[PDB]
Amino acid sequence: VSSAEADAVSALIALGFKPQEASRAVAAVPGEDLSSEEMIRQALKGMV
Amino acid sequence: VSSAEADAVSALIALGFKPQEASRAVAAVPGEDLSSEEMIRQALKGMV
Amino acid sequence: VSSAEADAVSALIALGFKPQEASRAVAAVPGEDLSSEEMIRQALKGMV
Amino acid sequence: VSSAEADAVSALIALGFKPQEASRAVAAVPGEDLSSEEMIRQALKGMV
Amino acid sequence: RAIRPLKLADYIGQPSVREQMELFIHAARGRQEALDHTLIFGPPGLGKTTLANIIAQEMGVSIKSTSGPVLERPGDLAALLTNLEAGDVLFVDEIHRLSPIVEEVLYPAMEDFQLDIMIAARSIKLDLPPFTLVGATTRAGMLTNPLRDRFGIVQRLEFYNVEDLATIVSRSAGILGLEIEPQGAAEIAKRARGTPRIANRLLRRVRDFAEVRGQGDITRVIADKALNLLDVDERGFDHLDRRLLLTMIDKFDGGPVGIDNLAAALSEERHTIEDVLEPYLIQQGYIMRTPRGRVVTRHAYLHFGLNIP
Amino acid sequence: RAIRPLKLADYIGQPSVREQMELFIHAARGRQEALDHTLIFGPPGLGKTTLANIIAQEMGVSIKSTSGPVLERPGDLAALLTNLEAGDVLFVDEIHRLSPIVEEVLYPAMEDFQLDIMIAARSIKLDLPPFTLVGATTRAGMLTNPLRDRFGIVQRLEFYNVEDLATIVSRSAGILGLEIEPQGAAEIAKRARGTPRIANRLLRRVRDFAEVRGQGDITRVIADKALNLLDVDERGFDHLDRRLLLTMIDKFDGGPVGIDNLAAALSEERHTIEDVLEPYLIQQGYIMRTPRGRVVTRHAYLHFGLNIP
Amino acid sequence: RAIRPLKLADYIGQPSVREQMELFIHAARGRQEALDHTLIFGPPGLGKTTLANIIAQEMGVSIKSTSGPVLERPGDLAALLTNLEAGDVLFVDEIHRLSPIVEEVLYPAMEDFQLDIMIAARSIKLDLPPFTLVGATTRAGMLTNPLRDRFGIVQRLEFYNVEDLATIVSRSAGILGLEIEPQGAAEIAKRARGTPRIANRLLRRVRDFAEVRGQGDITRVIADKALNLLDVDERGFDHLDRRLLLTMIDKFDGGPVGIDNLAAALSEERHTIEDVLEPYLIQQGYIMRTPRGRVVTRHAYLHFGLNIP
Amino acid sequence: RAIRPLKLADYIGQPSVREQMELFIHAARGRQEALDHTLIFGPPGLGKTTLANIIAQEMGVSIKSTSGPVLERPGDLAALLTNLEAGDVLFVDEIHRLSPIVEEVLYPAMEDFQLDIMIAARSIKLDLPPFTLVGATTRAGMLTNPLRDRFGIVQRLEFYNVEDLATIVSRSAGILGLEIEPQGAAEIAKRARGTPRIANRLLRRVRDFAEVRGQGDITRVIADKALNLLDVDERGFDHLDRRLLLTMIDKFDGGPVGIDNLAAALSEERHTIEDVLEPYLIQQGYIMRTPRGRVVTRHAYLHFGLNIP
DNA sequence: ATATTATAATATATAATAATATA
DNA sequence: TATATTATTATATATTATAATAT
Repeated sequence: VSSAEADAVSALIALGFKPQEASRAVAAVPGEDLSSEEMIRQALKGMV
Repeated sequence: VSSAEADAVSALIALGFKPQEASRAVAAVPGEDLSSEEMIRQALKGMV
Repeated sequence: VSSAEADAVSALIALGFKPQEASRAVAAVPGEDLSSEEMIRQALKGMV
Repeated sequence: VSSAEADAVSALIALGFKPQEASRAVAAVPGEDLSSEEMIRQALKGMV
Repeated sequence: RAIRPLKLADYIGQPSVREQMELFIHAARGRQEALDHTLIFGPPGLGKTTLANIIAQEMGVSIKSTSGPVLERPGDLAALLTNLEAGDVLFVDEIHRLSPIVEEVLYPAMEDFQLDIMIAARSIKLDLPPFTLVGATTRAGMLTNPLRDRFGIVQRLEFYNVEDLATIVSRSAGILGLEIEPQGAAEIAKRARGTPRIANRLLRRVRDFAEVRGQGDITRVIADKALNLLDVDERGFDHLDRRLLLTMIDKFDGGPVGIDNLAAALSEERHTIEDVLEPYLIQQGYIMRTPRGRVVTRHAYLHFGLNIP
Repeated sequence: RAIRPLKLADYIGQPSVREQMELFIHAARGRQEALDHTLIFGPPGLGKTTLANIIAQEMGVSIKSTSGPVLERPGDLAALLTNLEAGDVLFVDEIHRLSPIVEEVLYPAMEDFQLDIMIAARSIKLDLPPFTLVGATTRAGMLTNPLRDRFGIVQRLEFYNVEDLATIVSRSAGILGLEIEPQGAAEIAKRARGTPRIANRLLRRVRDFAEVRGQGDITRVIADKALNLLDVDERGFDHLDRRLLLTMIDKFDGGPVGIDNLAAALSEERHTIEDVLEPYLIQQGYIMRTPRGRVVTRHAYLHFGLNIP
Repeated sequence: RAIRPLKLADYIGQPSVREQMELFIHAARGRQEALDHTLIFGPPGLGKTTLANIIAQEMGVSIKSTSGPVLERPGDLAALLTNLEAGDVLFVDEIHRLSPIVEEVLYPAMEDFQLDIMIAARSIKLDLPPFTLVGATTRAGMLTNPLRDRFGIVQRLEFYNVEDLATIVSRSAGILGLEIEPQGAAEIAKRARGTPRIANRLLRRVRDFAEVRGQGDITRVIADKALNLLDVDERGFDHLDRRLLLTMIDKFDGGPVGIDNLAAALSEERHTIEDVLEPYLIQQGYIMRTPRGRVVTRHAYLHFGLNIP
Repeated sequence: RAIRPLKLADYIGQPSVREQMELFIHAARGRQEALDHTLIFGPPGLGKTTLANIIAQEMGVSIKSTSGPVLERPGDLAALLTNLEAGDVLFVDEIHRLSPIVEEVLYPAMEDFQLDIMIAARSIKLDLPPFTLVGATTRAGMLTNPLRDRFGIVQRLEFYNVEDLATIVSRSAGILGLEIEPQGAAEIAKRARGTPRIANRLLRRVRDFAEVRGQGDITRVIADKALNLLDVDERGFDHLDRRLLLTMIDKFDGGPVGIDNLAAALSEERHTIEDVLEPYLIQQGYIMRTPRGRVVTRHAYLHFGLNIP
């Protein structure tokens, strides 16, 4: 977990996603070693 | 109870009753070794 | 759970079935590690 | 929950914003040690 | 003869209603035929349930005059189904105010006198004796048209003219044992806002007022006393109605203008005005709220006799 | 004991549509394959499930009569599909009411009888037995364009032709045992309202009339007596409808009208009018409905010799 | 098991359109980069989704198919974009009914695949993989002008002429193994508004006719008897279409009334009314649209042998 | 690389408007202030977004842009004005579409660049930093005259002649770097319609022939096969304009016609046509504007090859 | 050049359910 | 512990709105 993950959660919430599933998608594929846009991409690929 | 009275009680909860009042309705006017329709008919006027 | 069982449980979850009843129907009728389509068929053979 | 908060809410109500949105905006910013006009200005500068 | 009369000739209602489906059903009864379904509807407070009970009692059949909003459950529905027998009749009030389960359990009854109940589980085939449901609703527009297909007869109600009102009040005063003049009956009909059952209630109230201050006979001064006491004259103008129309003529004088404006002028809730005041005069040629706004005929001005071109 | 044509060949009232459905029956049987998806739409209440049962009889295979609330979830319809077999069929109703998740679930189900479902993402492909998917709604226009385009046959439903209506009235009177006249049958077909159920109600009521007013006999003059004692016009007007016409040409004199003013002056609920009396004459087209007020068309003007602005 | 064409030359109709789109295809091949974003406008029945698939295969890219009405929130758009990757394409239809926030999200996403929407805190810098979004709507007038201007490839999709539709019928019967008389192919091509989806549906109905009533391949006589049994004239008329024609020329004298009134008279949707009417009414010159209403031409009136008054 | 113009020297447009905005910028810089609220009513987007970018480039500040219908609430406008720093540039297109409360809040912005709001009611006094409002709308005719009266700077825009296409060929094709013939550019201007957006499309689309074919021949049909159909007699117009001329000449006889009648004939928005196709077609002398009808000039008759009525 | 108001959407008071400190 | 005390999910229904028109 880092500031990129919390920023991803907040951006998905402000986009309109439900906070619990947005947080689950963020935590499933975190950007610990990669950018926030890439882990947001991988999370958004999670629920297709 | 018998299968006829059990099906009657199941129909009674299936239309909105609760099991103990269905039970005392069956016990108040028990039916004997005939088809279910007639004594469920006197039960439904017996419940009045 | 097996791979076919897990895929069937996820499929019935996506179909709207509750996960508990989906798992029960999937693990009840068929055998172990069989073809996913036919055991999904058998799990969805159940009616109320 | 504050006099400056209530003044900001009434000002945003008079400006056309909803009371619920005004409450959300005044709770979105931790305006401290500031006048009401400047706290409203930084709240408008906050999210955007 | 009672508070509510019994015989059909006691209640000379609408002559079309009094003629059709009364002699017809009187001849058709006794043919070993269960009667089909029937609606009477119209304005509220008109004792349509009393009319249906009357119809049942010249049919001479056991009736359970029921109210729909009382019987929300399917269980009491089935109880009333097993209450009656072959070729009988049931009366329900305000059918349109029911939970849907009522209608989807009475649908097989409408179909083939059938009580289909559910308990893999399987539903059970339970026939019912032949019967009759009569509908007694205020409005049945919100009632579903599968039901409108199932119900075979509808009858409407309307504001009563002064001759039917006069005959009704004379018959009910003879029921009440009064000494009212025919002019008394006419003045009572004019003072009343139609509504023959509610008019009968008003006649009972006026009879009580007259017996308080005198005898059972009704005189024009007593009618004026009752009209001033109830603040409604033979023109039917309510005190609030008279005051608001005086306010409207005092400023716009028949000027066609908007409702919000007049409601703010009168400081009264406009929706309450909508559902109470102007419909009564709207059944007559009095109030004509236009796209431009309110228009009141000089016939209403003839109460005080002042009008402009 | 409701009305039922035993076979589609035995069905009368839409003889052309009977011919195409016989074509479809022979197409399924001669090819010995599952028949195409046939889209059914027309009147809302017509016993479409009964028609599906007749089609099931024609194929000889069962049809699971299902609807929108019956298949509100993809799970139970997928369960029924698994319970379906080769050459079966499945009646579906309220597809417009059904969720789009149901629509995407049924996309491979009618797309060559398959099924695709997902589980990090994984894909699970399933097959389906071949059958005849049945889609019937009250109005087929709410269906999505790609799904109806992917669908095959479309069948429109409607009330019968006037000759066909008279033939069906004659058949029902023979079923009812009435000594009907072809002139009376044509009279009923003129008053057929577009509704065979209400038409059969009219046959019942005039059977009552011929029992009580005739000597158990039905002629043209007996039919005219029955439909002069009742609300009658060969188009289908009522004294409800005549009153509406008189007010519409009387209050605002053939112009756009305010619905609140209509309800206040007419003393019926506007919802009842627009649900019962208005839609039939809108189907007759004798009114035009504007966002500023409904105006009758030239039929009312010629109906009473009135001019056109 | 589908008969859906998947070739560039399969949709040989609109040859100038096909040549220009081939030029764009070879342009994208020579570019080896991001394509210009595409908004094709064209009424259905033409296989425009099939066209998008065919050009996607000519790109050698995977295609995902959805529509604007399906999407409701730009997060769904972002999910779809993440599912797409480099060398992909997304079929989108009816983009006019869409949330605007989707449009401001997609402005940088079609500028340089960018997304810089706000989360204050850190905003996203989502630069998507290289893949070009395309649109395949019907009418671009109801599309927004900024989206119409910003999208590169725009093209009209039109109904196919008799030679191409007959060739399509012949080649589809070739895939079906069936044999068609060239005159029968010409008559079915000049019927059905010259649209390949409806042409294929008619081919299925005619081959079912030849399976039932015929005893072999389809000739001109067999096809003509199929159209007569289906009540299809040289104009390709439908029973509902003929009913609308009768209402507009008889009830309304050409029908100078808005689409709302006629659609309610049919009790059908505005969009259903228009997408039935225009692709054959405009091409035959039987009605134009006025602000008073879609009034029919003199040609439509004289089609049924009726002289203009 | 951005092919769009960055500096005012890079800008291509009306020389008169260019000198006018040059002297406005010089007057603003001589006062050591940003440019005041300049009203630019004319073609939306064309020379307006670019003009706002020019103001941002000359002032050297960040720019924020929005639209008229986007700003539904005055609070959003106040929020963005508070977010706007000193001297920043604001671009709002379709300024005539603001709700009047938005304009009432906006009036102190071009009064004295402060939030001197006029509003149980408290006058909020927010520190509003000075900013430049690029007032963009279709025309000043429908503008509210307090707003148009309060604008310190007023100017106009017009559709450009062939000089802008020549300057585009001089500048952006050099930015493109690929060879373009001068007479080839002149024959490209046969369809460029004097539009920078169409010129950008043509610059993107001339390369299409270059990448399909490596020989690189340049002929007139080679330049036309990018849009292979000529869609015009000469000089700019398209298939939509061809349809417009066909419905003026063949249907409306090229004479007077109701504006809504022609709009419904086009089956398109009157405002869209009047903003896009009408002013340019009027500029080349193909239509004159008359209130009694939209009549076409001599060019429309002579280009069509028919006599002038 | 105002209003008005006849049809069209809309947003929340009132129904419900699910944790949670506490004698 | 089970119970009153907080959360949070629909559902009509009194609102807002527009157009087109007399005026």
